[PDB]
Amino acid sequence: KDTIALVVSTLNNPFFVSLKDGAQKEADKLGYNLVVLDSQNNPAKELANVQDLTVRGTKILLINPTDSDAVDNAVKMANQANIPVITLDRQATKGEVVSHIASDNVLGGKIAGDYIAKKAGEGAKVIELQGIAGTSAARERGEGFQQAVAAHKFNVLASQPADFDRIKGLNVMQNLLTAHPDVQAVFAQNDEMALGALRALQTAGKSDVMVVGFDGTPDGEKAVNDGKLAATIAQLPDQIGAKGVETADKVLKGEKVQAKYPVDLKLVVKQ
Ligand SMILES: O[C@@H]1[C@H](O)[C@H](O)CO[C@H]1O
Repeated sequence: KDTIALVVSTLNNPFFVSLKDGAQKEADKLGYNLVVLDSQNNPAKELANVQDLTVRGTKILLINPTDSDAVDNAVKMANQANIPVITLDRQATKGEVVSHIASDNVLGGKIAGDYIAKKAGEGAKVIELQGIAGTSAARERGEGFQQAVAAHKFNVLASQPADFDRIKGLNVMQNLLTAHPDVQAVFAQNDEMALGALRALQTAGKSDVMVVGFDGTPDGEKAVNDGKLAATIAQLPDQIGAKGVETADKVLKGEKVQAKYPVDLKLVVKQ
């Protein structure tokens, strides 16, 4: 059994657990051995993970960068060891990558901003909780969101990173609420931060604020159905992991693949 390795940015996020299960289920199906390594949002740890795999008989490296610019060293190391690299969910700015599989994050941010304008109205006062700064996902969602801003003349009271983390998303929202109690809507770049923000508005008695997340995880989807979360942009993590293993199979077979494989997004609301 050829071994395929999956280096995921973190496992302390439901989105990445689903991504891992999708890859795992497809690996079982195609008869591969899947090794899963966790970088814990640490580029130094990612590098150590990749260096350890290049001598384990790893045939293909599926990688979710902790940082789109910093991952280039790990990619170049996989290149040196003649191990083809496929990026999942986030890009590698440089380094030789056979294929990239991800959602259209620029579209995702605009759609998020457009839904806010539809509910909170044009010229609405918003706060944006951003993801991990150096990743392509956060960067692109912000750009897409900046398009809805200009178009809907939104007044952005504040925009700040909460690192795709639920607890950080809670503390950052907590701190911003004290300074900006007039907030009407919040765009949270993932469901974890969106759920943290919700808890902050809860602790503050500020139930009037409209929160839009991203991912459509089990928790994110439930909060929308319970009426707490206004909407989330559903991604298909399991299919990104599966498509990644599927593509790793073709490369090993000698079949050429596309340099990019998009995955569908879907606005999620109650009913
Ligand atoms: O797309 C992924 C998911 O949104 C995850 O929740 C955080 O990292 C992003 O890159």
